[PDB]
Amino acid sequence: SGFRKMAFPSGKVEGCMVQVTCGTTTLNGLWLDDVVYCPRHVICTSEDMLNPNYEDLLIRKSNHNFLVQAGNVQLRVIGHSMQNCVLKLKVDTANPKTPKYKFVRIQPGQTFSVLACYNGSPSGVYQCAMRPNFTIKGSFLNGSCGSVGFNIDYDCVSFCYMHHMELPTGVHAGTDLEGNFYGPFVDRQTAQAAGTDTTITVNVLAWLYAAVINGDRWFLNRFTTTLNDFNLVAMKYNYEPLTQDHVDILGPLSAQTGIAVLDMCASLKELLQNGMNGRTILGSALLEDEFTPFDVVRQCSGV
Amino acid sequence: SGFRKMAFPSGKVEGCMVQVTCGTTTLNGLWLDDVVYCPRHVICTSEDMLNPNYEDLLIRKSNHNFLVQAGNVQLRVIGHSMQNCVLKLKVDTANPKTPKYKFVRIQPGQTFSVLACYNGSPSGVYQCAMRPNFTIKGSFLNGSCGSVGFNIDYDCVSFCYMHHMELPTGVHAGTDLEGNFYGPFVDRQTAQAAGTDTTITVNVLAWLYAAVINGDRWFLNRFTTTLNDFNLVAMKYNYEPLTQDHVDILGPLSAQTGIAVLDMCASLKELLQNGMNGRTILGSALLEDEFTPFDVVRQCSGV
Ligand SMILES: *[C@H](O)[C@H](C[C@@H]1CCNC1=O)NC(=O)[C@H](CC(C)C)NC(=O)OCc1cccc(C(F)(F)F)c1
Ligand SMILES: *[C@H](O)[C@H](C[C@@H]1CCNC1=O)NC(=O)[C@H](CC(C)C)NC(=O)OCc1cccc(C(F)(F)F)c1
Ligand code: NA
Ligand code: NA
Repeated sequence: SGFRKMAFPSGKVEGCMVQVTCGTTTLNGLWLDDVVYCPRHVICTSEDMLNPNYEDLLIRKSNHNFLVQAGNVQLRVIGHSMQNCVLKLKVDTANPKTPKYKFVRIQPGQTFSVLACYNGSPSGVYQCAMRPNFTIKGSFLNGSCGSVGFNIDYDCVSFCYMHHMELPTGVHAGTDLEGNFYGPFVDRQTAQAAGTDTTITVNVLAWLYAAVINGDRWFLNRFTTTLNDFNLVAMKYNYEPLTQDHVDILGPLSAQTGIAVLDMCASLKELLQNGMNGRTILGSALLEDEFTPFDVVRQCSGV
Repeated sequence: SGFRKMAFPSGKVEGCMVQVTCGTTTLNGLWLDDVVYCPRHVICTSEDMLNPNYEDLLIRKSNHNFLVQAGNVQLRVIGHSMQNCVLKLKVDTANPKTPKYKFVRIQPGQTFSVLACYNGSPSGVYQCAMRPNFTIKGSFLNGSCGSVGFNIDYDCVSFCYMHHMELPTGVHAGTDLEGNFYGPFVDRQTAQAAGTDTTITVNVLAWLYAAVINGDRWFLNRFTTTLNDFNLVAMKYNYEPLTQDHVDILGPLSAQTGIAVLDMCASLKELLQNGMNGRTILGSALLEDEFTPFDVVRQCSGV
């Protein structure tokens, strides 16, 4: 037993990380087959980054302006193109460590592992949730751009995120691997703000089920509520509305615990109104919303 | 910026995980050069596990009783020996993916990454701190024994933990890679309890420095205190005493922030007496003690 925020093992992605240099800018790239993917802002300069025309910038580049390094071995670039906000550098060697992979775009409320990298070298792994406002709460320093987010399913890596920037509030923004931003953001140094966020209700309920499975029961009660009455409380506390689909996805956890979803919703209602009164749930004194039902089932089915 | 609990990239350890089967018991082993290390309780049966004599149990085994599998490829065992609570199975192939490594024993208050594995296959990575009472707060199901904990330093893996069991409170216990338990525990199914725990004061202070570096300042104040006066408050709240060595290790963080350690200690004193009053620090509503000064410097020096 135990419930811990847990990343996927990063080995399959570590074998894909390279370093991409253009001019005096160095960041990370993702080397799959004979193509390296990286943020297109690597071709910007200190003065371009205010409002650059990337099509003009790329037309003025040649293959020899791109220094790619897989460890010590330099990779020769034989072509370059832009796909939305990602640059694709064709190289003369197919990555022999290329895993089975997909490029997927994820939904707000879903989680993924981030492999934070600097100079093409992995440094750390951690879990992120895509917030309703399309930001993530990461840990990224200068040099981390091109770090990717991913999930793994039966040795197939589904890449869903490439890191591009930090917003003024300290949260992070990036693209899918097609180069399309998550959220209403652009890859330039301007005044950008994330919209207001909300709490991911189905995830909070999944985590309360994780808590029960691990022996935290103090917040339970004999009451049940209705879906419409719960969504009234959700609106007041800036929680997302609970849908019948969410109730269905929580079915397995409700079955394992014998606690109906609308039974657990009554507990959440009371936690929102009364707080915790000095107690904790799974080691937290706040309601946690960054664990999906899948994340919980992954760790709690055996218990 | 940002501060996130972060594991080391797990690739170097993934390449060392195998599956070890003896009888009807399957767990994980660590394959380094031509030796596989795993918990010796793999040679126990359902009735042996109450109070087994492991020396007798191993004398009655032969090499062919041990099924080792590195993925699909079965590894042939050519020798077996016991070192304290770990079994060493000699195999006829040196692991070609063996990293540079050390076996180190860690101290209470220090952290490490855990690569949770089942059937020799890695499933997740997360950070743990060795508690003062020599337990860890992990996430381990049946089949996870033989999963290891490690730190990485310049492509050298320092292995410090192998998982053996779960205590009645749900926390976890294991050995170093020499087979010596952390804490006053034994590898059999009996009545074992962890002693009382305490809070790791130097780690809480390191995390408060991380908070300041990331823009959380609401808990700061103009006051400073003395080391002896702070340790009086530490005793009352079940915190470990602060030593001058701890003050010295926090030197870099105090320099980066301009906040003396005894200045930060006054803030902790007030947090312990007054609580947070509905506010959070780095996304937590509790004082976090599982980040070492090293962990903080790793993520916060660039900010
Ligand atoms: C790419 O490595 C970098 C990643 C940033 C740096 C700090 N944290 C991150 O996530 N991305 C950028 O620097 C990005 C580039 C423009 C889109 C062209 N701009 C950006 O994030 O500016 C915001 C910012 C905030 C704090 C610190 C920095 C600094 F590190 F660049 F100084 C930048
Ligand atoms: C080895 O894979 C296993 C790891 C345990 C199982 C559940 N969580 C863990 O960390 N270790 C044992 O099963 C261990 C073996 C003895 C030392 C010989 N015994 C043990 O942990 O018993 C406690 C326990 C608690 C909850 C659930 C179990 C169960 F999974 F075995 F049923 C065991
Ligand atoms: Na209820
Ligand atoms: Na102070």
